[PDB]
Amino acid sequence: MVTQLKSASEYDSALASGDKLVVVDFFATWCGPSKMIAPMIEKFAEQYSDAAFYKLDVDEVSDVAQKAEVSSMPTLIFYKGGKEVTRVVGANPAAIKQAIASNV
Amino acid sequence: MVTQLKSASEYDSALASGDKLVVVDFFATWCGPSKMIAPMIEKFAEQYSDAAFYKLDVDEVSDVAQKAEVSSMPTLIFYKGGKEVTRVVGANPAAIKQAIASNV
Amino acid sequence: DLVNKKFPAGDYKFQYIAISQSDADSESCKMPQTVEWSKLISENKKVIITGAPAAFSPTCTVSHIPGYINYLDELVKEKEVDQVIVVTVDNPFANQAWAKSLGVKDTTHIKFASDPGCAFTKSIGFELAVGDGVYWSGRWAMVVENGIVTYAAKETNPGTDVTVSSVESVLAHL
Amino acid sequence: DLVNKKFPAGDYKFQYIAISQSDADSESCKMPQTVEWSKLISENKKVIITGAPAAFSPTCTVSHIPGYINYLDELVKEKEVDQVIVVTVDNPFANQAWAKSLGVKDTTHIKFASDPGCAFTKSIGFELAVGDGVYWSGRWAMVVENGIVTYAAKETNPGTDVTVSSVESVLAHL
Repeated sequence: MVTQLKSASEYDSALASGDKLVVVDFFATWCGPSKMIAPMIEKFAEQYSDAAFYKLDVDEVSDVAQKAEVSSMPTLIFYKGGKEVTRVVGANPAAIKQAIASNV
Repeated sequence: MVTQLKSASEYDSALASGDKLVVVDFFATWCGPSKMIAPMIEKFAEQYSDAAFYKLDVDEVSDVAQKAEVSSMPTLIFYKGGKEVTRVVGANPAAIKQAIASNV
Repeated sequence: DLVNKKFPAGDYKFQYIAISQSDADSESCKMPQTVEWSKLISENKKVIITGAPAAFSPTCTVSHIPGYINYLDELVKEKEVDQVIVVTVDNPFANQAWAKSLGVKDTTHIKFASDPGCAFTKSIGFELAVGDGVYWSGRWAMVVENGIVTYAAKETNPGTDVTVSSVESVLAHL
Repeated sequence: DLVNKKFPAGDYKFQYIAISQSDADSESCKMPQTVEWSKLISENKKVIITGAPAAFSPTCTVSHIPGYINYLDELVKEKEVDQVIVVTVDNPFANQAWAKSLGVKDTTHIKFASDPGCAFTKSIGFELAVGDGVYWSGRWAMVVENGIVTYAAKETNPGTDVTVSSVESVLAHL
């Protein structure tokens, strides 16, 4: 349900799906909080099917993470028409859930 | 009573005094054990006046410390006729005292 | 000499990793951030910069950087310092671990900066040649007020001396 | 390719700081030592070398070097390894602090080596270009038996991969 973006072109294509809400979980394989939020994000994805959910390894696609100014993981960025509406920093389930609910 | 050697030439001149025992305390200003052994070495110097006592800051005369293969402070090196007889590593009063006594 | 002239930021940048009070209490996953020297100086009216040859080296660890951490609250609250920047050529992860081992809990007003290849530090002539084209930072301090260098000094003998680069010398010119 | 050829030590050297069991119990004042690669390989029949981009970097700290510390007793006692050398371009004080933060208590059979300017690591083509003439080590592993390289492998994608450089891969070639 949460699709890994493995290149810039994948990320660009995902953000270009347009109109509906796009969520991207910026994570790292070495990052404990990343590994904890991950099943949480999967369950939010099953719930809020009106939005498209993605994950991106900041160490695999560092150019996309750096341009998005991701300095901390987890960072979920919320996009509409290819443009950021809001982001939530940290393993903060309730804050992420609220950010989805009011942007879907 | 313990004379600081501030250059290679001073160190060379000290070791060239010849015949009698020359002791050099290799120390560092940031090194707790250095600061603890220091008054101890002064009292050994007053006791064993048949030997010449010196100290050298390994960060001030690093070329002499490196050639003497000082990798730990304190290191006291014991010299006779400009040549090392023995060395004692660490803030070890009894070991230093024994090294002086049997080499003076 | 840099004193009474504009801070020569040029296009020079540094990397640092943030620290917040949430850390050393919770688990965090912070990454390097790139800061343009020009932006740091235009966004911050009062900036202290100090150079250190090597993260975790004993002279720096024992006799130099602790003073800046000890006076940090005073520098910010009493002397209106916006940023204290500790500059090394060390990788930003190593610098961040050094800051935490020294008791830094918050990078809001103090940042441990990586100057990769010693490019910025060489540019102002404050480098330390360590052989075969390798340069570390020398030990130095600088004060920048409204983008103008009011104080700049390098240790002649960084092996032994923390004099003109000490936080105490810096306090005297604030 | 280096495998089945003599270890190309040349005149390359590294710096490391010793750790002994007396430390982390008592106060010690250790300084960098210089080791000629040629002497390390001629004095030691069985040498594992692993390259790490950066002391304290999370991938290295979490997913790579702990394995070598975890297997160290096994490598020495069961597989007759004399030396495990962890190579970075980081200063030797930073490397030593990294080793201690990772639980290294004794450098008799494991040493965290500084390759200044990445000179040795570049020479064997295992470097990581990080921009504007700055090189870190890539992530790699090598086995040297009686001065001959039996195993040599570099990560293609050091950002994500600890595969051919892992202690597990090394164990498979001992």
